[PDB]
Amino acid sequence: AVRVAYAGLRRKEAFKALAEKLGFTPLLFPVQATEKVPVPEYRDQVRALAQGVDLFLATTGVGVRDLMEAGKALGLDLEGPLAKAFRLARGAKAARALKEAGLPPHAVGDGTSKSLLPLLPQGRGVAALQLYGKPLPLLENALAERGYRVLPLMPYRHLPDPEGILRLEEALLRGEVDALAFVAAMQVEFLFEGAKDPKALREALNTRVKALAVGRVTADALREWGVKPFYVDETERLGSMLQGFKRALQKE
Repeated sequence: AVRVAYAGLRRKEAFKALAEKLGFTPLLFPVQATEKVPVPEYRDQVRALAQGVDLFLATTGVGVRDLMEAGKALGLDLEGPLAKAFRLARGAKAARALKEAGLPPHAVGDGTSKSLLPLLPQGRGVAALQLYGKPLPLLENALAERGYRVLPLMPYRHLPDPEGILRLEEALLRGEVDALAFVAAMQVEFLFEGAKDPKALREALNTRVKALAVGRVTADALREWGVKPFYVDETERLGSMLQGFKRALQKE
């Protein structure tokens, strides 16, 4: 049976069930560690937001939801100041969470920091930036250039799982795995940044292990590291990505 590894974390259980039903041997090799940040750890930043900001930049849907809950837990009104700020969403997920919160974004990117550059206004003051654990220097440096002071708001953190990355690297180089699926660009970055031998990892994912990407942003992450994904899903259901891959595999 074709061996398909999964680099995701939150849906590993559904991946396994689906892969098994489709005749694949599933292997779960998460590359990230994620945790909710305790509200008091960043109460200082929420309180600043509550003082009012000129711009609010959301990167994820979960981030927007966690932030509004942090406001309720601290007894702070965030809806008022957020309503007056110019609001930007990096992608569709952050945009929908803002819309659900009754604070629809004024502009939305395509899921990447680069798409937000032409949407960042020249202005002045304070720009609250909702993050999720990984640095976003292109965006953070752009906001400074546009003249804003950045107010970081990190409701939860996604971090690499160093041991998990080294275990997945070993598996890939062992010739154990036929394909590896990534569901987020950060998982591609986590693997390549954490690999002991990234060059040998690129060769592996280009010559013997087929890289599968769920979403164009995850696909472009692989391309940025010199790997052309074998299959790129654009629906975001795993059952669809797996079958799409099944078909493409045979079509060789």
